[PDB]
Amino acid sequence: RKGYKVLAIETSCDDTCVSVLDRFSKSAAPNVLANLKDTLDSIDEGGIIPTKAHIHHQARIGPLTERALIESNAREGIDLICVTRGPGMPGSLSGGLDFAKGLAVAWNKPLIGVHHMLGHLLIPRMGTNGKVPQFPFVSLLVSGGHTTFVLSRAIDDHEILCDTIDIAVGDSLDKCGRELGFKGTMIAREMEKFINQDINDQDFALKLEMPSPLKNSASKRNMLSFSFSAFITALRTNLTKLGKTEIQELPEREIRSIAYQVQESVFDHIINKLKHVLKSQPEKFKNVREFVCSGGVSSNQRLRTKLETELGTLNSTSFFNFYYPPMDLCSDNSIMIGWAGIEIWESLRLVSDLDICPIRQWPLNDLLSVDGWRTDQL
Amino acid sequence: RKGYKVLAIETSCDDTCVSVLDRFSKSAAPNVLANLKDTLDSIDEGGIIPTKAHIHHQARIGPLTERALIESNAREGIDLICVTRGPGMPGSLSGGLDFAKGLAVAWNKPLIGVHHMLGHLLIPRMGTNGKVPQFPFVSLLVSGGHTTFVLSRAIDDHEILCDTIDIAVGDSLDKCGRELGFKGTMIAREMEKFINQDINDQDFALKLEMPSPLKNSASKRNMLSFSFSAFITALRTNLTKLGKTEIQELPEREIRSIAYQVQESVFDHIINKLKHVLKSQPEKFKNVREFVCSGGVSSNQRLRTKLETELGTLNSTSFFNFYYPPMDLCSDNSIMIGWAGIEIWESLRLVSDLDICPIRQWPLNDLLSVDGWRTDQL
RNA sequence: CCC
Ligand SMILES: Nc1ncnc2c1ncn2[C@@H]1O[C@H](COP(=O)(O)OP(=O)(O)OP(=O)(O)O)[C@@H](O)[C@H]1O
Ligand SMILES: Nc1ncnc2c1ncn2[C@@H]1O[C@H](COP(=O)(O)O)[C@@H](O)[C@H]1O
Ligand SMILES: Nc1ncnc2c1ncn2[C@@H]1O[C@H](COP(=O)(O)O)[C@@H](O)[C@H]1O
Ligand SMILES: [Zn+2]
Ligand SMILES: [Zn+2]
Repeated sequence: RKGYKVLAIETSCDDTCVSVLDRFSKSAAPNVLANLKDTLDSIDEGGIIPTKAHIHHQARIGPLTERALIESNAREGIDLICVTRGPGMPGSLSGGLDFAKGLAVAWNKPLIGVHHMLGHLLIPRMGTNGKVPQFPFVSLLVSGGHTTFVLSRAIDDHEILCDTIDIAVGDSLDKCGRELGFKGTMIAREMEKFINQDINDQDFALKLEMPSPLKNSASKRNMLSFSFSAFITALRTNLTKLGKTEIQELPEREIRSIAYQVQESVFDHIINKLKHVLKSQPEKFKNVREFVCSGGVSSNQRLRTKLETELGTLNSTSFFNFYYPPMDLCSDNSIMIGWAGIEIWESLRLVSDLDICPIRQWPLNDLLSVDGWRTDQL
Repeated sequence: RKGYKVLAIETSCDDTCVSVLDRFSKSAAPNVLANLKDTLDSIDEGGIIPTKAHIHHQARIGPLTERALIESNAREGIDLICVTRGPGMPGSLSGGLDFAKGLAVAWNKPLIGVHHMLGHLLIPRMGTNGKVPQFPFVSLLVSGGHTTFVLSRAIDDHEILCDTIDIAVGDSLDKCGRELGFKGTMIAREMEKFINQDINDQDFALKLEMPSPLKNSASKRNMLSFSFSAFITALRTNLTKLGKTEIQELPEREIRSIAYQVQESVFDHIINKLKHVLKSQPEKFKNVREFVCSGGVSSNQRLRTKLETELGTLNSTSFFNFYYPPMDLCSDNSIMIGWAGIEIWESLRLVSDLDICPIRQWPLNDLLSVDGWRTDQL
């Protein structure tokens, strides 16, 4: 008696995700037997057929777990089912959840309904079986669909510090990018490359005016907040001063200058609120030597540099160990959910009840405040 | 020789229903091992306030099927999953459907996504194992949720002859009962007793002015139609003309006397259109020698006999042998789903693909049009 | 609010 396998389902987002983990030693990272992600945008490019997310998951979760089980050769083998319970569109959630319930009942095996974000949080620990980073740590999630700063004290205890009020970073970046006629799968990945290439070049006379909501450095309300929806409007009007119309016949020298400044400012804003948080509550961060930057936009170098430079020498004699997962794990996927559930199962010895329905809005601090949880055995 | 068991799921109504069937022999009727129904009420008024039916289904399917699998003694025994694909609310539907698919992937067994009404039509064939009634036959579906007349030429070939354009006879005999001073599970069944207990003792001088959906003249739907939502009103307008709440404090002789007439005038309307359709389309019925009347309200004895007598009018295109299934089969349940699945699997050698999604509104004629179906090896 |  040693080793268990885990079937993990993620459906909070646009992409249906299924994975299988062989948790062969409680001493070692699990091995990934199967990792399937069938996206809403992957049936569109070579598709021109636009589907609705809850229907996408409904249609793809069956064949996907079927494929996964075959690839993994593990149908008669799963021990735990983990599944994203919230937060998200409760249609898209019920897709995965009600299905995951099917597996569990059919197999007579435990189900864990997991916090989407706890996945993002806990993923950079899978690599080392939860030795790095050790709690407490802080984690900046920066995806197309979240932008949040989170102190994590224990597995059963997490506090959101700073959080967006409008859209997420990647969204607004992608949006700015698309207004400059980028089209790609990841619009802002493309726009970094663009800036990267011809640096000592771009019209240094172009100095557009972008904001960075520093009011929280004066009129402080109730919680601290990121905010990105202001950027695309600020771009448009700066265009509407100097050639919005020129959209097209600007040089492949200038367009690469609107880019770097749009990026710089929006990364300035994050750094601004990050600064304003650590400054104001040194007590909480006293005890933490590690900083995670997971999510999509983790993989930006300009950001990574700013983070390492403009923070990790401001908390006095407590540099930060920055850890950046592979964006192999940073995008939504069902692996994080699997890992997160191994951590719950092992460390709390909790599972979910079969009556758990989805949770539209699920504050991370309410992780175990909600019903569903029961102790496993002892 | 070999037999097989079926797990069948019905999640289209308000009630969460699951069944296991032993299809032990292809020359016998199958037996039921397990049949449960978690009615929406039992987790509302005795819990908190009124709960949405999709969350009901989501909350109850899993515990419910676990139990049924325990009772049936067959968690490892199921060879086929039958579940209601449509028609209804896609949130309700998809609770059971997404779940059902989970069972199917985990046990690696076929799924059949079943049409609710196919359920009701076929169920009388269950007991005789497909011999009685023989195709063609017509069926009259009179539940709290349907009032519909149907010709059935083959498993895969059903044609709706007349259908309600508003509420169903049940919903209508219920509100009428509610207004006469009744409550309960079957508000209208009760109304039957009140007049039954003392069939003679009723003020034979209380004649009431109820209508019969006044449209034998001014309407251009290509198709014949029932309607009931007038009767509640007619009754009210009438109870004005000769004493409001009098009902509540009238003799045994009067509460009944009007109830008999309301119950008459509704059945009258039903026999009326039933007659229209038998008259309009004579040779549609050429070889029909069987009339099934099923659904909640089919248990009523004035109906049963109005049917028997008033389409013995002049026995013409056919002389009908009536069949009235029990109420434990007529009211929504998962057994009829399971049976429909048997029929489909065995006769048509068909199953559903795991990509099947709900269908909100599913024409019975389109039973096999829609996507999903796939041949075993006919 | 809600499939
Ligand atoms: N006005 C409408 N426009 C588009 N779809 C509609 C409309 N009214 C009803 N629908 C139907 O309802 C569903 C779409 O709406 P719904 O909000 O339930 O889906 P969604 O946008 O993907 O949300 P969620 O993912 O949270 O369930 C589909 O099943 C669709 O057929
Ligand atoms: N180098 C990069 N610069 C800017 N955005 C990026 C980069 N790499 C990835 N992204 C963004 O990452 C997001 C992916 O979100 P998710 O799939 O949730 O990680 C997309 O919106 C991308 O535009
Ligand atoms: N003996 C009866 N006479 C008239 N209506 C009935 C009788 N029994 C049950 N019903 C009705 O059955 C309906 C519910 O539909 P069903 O889904 O078939 O149970 C309710 O409207 C009841 O009032
Ligand atoms: Zn995410
Ligand atoms: Zn029904």
